[PDB]
Amino acid sequence: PIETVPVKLKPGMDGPKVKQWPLTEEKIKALVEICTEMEKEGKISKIGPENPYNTPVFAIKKSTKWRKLVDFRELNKRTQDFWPHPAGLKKKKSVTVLDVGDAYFSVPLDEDFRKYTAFTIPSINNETPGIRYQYNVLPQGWKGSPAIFQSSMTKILEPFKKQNPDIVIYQYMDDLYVGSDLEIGQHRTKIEELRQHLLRWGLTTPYELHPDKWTVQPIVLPEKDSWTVNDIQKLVGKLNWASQIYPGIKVRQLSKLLRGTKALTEVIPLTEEAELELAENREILKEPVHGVYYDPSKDLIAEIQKQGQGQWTYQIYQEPFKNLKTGKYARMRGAHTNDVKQLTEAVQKITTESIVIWGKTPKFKLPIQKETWETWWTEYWQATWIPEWEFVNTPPLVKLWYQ
Amino acid sequence: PISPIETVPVKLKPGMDGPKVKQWPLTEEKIKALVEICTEMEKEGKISKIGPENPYNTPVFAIKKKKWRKLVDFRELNKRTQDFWEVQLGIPHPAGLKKKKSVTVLDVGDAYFSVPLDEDFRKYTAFTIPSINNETPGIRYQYNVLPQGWKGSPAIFQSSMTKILEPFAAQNPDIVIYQYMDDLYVGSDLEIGQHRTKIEELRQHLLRWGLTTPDKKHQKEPPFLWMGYELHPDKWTVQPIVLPEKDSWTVNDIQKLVGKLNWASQIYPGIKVRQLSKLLRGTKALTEVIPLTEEAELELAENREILKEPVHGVYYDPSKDLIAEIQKQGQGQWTYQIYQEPFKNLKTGKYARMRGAHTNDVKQLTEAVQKITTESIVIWGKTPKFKLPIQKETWETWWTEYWQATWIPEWEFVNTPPLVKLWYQLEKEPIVGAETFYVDGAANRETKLGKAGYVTNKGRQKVVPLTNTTNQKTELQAIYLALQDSGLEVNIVTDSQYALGIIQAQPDKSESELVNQIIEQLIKKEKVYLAWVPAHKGIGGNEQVDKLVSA
Ligand SMILES: C=CC(=O)N(C)CCOc1ccccc1Oc1cccc2cc(C#N)ccc12
Ligand SMILES: [Mg+2]
Ligand SMILES: [Mg+2]
Repeated sequence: PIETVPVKLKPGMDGPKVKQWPLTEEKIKALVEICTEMEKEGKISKIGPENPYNTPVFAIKKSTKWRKLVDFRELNKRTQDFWPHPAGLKKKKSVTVLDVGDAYFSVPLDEDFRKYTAFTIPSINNETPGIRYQYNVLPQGWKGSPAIFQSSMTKILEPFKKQNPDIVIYQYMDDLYVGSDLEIGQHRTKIEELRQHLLRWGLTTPYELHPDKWTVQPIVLPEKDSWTVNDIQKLVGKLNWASQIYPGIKVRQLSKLLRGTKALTEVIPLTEEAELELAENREILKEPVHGVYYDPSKDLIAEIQKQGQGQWTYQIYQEPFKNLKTGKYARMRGAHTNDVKQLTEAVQKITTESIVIWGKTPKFKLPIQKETWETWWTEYWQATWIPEWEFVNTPPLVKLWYQ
Repeated sequence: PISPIETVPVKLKPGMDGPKVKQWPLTEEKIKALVEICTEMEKEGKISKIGPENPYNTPVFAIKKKKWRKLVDFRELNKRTQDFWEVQLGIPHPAGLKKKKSVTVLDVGDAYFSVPLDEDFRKYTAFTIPSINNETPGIRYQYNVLPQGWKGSPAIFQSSMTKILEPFAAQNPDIVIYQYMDDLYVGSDLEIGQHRTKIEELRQHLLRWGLTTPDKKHQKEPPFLWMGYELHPDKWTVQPIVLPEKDSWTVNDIQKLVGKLNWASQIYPGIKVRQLSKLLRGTKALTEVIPLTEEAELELAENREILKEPVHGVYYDPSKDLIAEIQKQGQGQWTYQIYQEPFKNLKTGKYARMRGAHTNDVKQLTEAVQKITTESIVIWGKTPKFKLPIQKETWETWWTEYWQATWIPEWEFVNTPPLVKLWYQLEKEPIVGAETFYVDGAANRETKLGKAGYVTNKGRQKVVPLTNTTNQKTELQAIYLALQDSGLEVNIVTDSQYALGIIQAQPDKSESELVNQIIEQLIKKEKVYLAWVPAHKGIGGNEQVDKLVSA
């Protein structure tokens, strides 16, 4: 705890100057309590007007115990300095996620770089200017910290990996991803060991996944007793969409059944060639696509569709129509599960799944008004990271195709 | 006086050196004013004569807007000094103040000159008083305190001020102090007698740190003319708004005009500016003359009516509820009030953004609550209770069927027409016993001429010719047609993704008059169901209007 790794911003790059979002009096108070002690433990110091930098701070909950979350998105883009993501983690039968970010505050931060970590606790109604601090130790949320601490982390895990050669351990930011093909009870026991072996080496720690189920939802066609012009048009319309992706789908026999100028409500019976063309199109949709490959140099994008009744569909891709993963999340109302609650839970699940599988975060196209998000996303946010996002206007002809 | 306060370190932007602007020569009169002002300023330590090895300079000037005053041009220096934490941009809103028993305004005299300048940064402030006709060398000086008009002065001064205050507000948690620029606003609920004592204490405490201040004889009195406001002891209001009367209006005149209207709407319920702003959609040179529209004339006339009355707002009481009401004020226009007691408003405001070509009323009301929520957080650090003219039925149905995620504060319905209603609802299932129109449309992307037609399951087929339209505009006309020529219940079927999305959105107001017409139709209809099929797939019903409109 005396060695200070030197940290430098990418060439010709100044530090963050991100505006601070106003907060409720309840949230400001929680931030002043949190920062008053963090000043006592000497992890942050007050800064003077000769520091122009600024990064936003938010108060979250992760039980009456407020926490503080920092948006280092901008400084992470700007530090970006650096020293084979485990392909087997996604395959493991179990995976548990551990918060090991308190560990960072052991470690001092390069003196010259502290100015860039500046943050403001804002006041109400611009009565006072903010309270301005900057960080003395490695802050949670900065990509720098897991990289600096990498050394100590390998050191502390060498005992445990040697014992357990088949267990996969991957780190992303403040989190350790621990996977066994073990039985569950065994798995949680091996997790407790590593927890204890971490604590007793002085690394405090306070969510278990199962990537052995995650599967790209295949396209699903309705089963109806009596079809109608509408239901055939829907069915031909969807199968038409699916045909930019899967090559084998045909509609000649199915649209043949609509030759005419028919009432929509009219009942059309599924003739054989039509039924046998739809049955074959059900077996083409069972197979997965041909040539879709993860490019590590390119961003991952995630789109989300509100489906009503607590359902949300999502696609992750890097090139339009070339989906890497797809899926659907279902909430349980829980006497609330508001739209924003569900979108926020959903976004975190997609990001974890994305971390597991490729070890980075997707860029989110979010179906919501920007100002609404910027107001309420912290009332349900638990993760210590924050993915990039933008706000879209979802087409209404893709809500139903992904349904 | 100057301050025993510690200095803030300053640096130039890396790889930059100090200004070396040459001094313009001046009039012997102006030289005399500076020489006296500079010896006085020297006698107080604000500046110091320097040797000949300071390469830097910045011009200086003397003038007296018809007492003399010295002004310096720090443009080149300000270009080179580092960036600082942005001094307070936004001021507080009078509606966010808690009523106080006694309140004193203290102006800091010579604020910036009372604070020392960082030592190693002094060399870059050098200036020069010219000798008469360059006969002998002029006199070099440099600053020892915050120069007026330098880039660091506001943030460094404010910083100093805050620390200077700290010890005093540690021994007086009962006294509330705002600092804004060179001013301090101090209030208390102590007895106006002792309150005058604590004001006397603080003045002395500031004098001990170098901050001269006013006396009980010279402290400003209410009402307070502060930042376009009037602050009365029990109430606040804007300063009087005066809107020009002109026969012609330029872009500049209209900008200044919506400004003043925007201003007044924070306390005058009902201001509207939408048609006036629509004029500034031209966004051209500020001198161009804009012929006012009839809608613009009526809006400004109605604004003058409201500004005829006087209004006031009230201060904030943390122990009373916070409540917001919203009213429709006309197509696209809304107005709101925020109050803790029924007739005494903290403030008012308006919302009218369309955010796209087409909208509906529920979407706009929700966007209004959004705007109120953000403003409530900024001003009072909390969100209010909403009283709204919309029933659960209406809103619940809307946000459930809405594809976008949306947050609905708990509200109580208040009945006060115009209530907010869903003027209509497309069908979720096709309609039995209703004629199934197959619409289409088209235009030549070169001649711009076009046709919209339909063919129905009952054998009917039409085609209407269209001039100077676009494949999109015809696609909407096809639907318009099928609504005109239909019974109270119509199944429409289209191949136009464009037109589908515009309709499923269920707008009740629009920019294009076509979409306004379609809405007029949709309302009259009883059941309308709309369906989509991939174009040029030979579906049937769709192949036939395509062939038709093509021939
Ligand atoms: C008696 C009137 C009243 O109740 N006011 C003005 C609001 C009280 O709120 C203050 C609390 C502490 C210190 C000053 C207060 O009052 C002001 C607040 C903000 C800006 C002010 C600006 C001026 C001027 N000029 C005067 C008073 C101000
Ligand atoms: Mg901040
Ligand atoms: Mg067509």
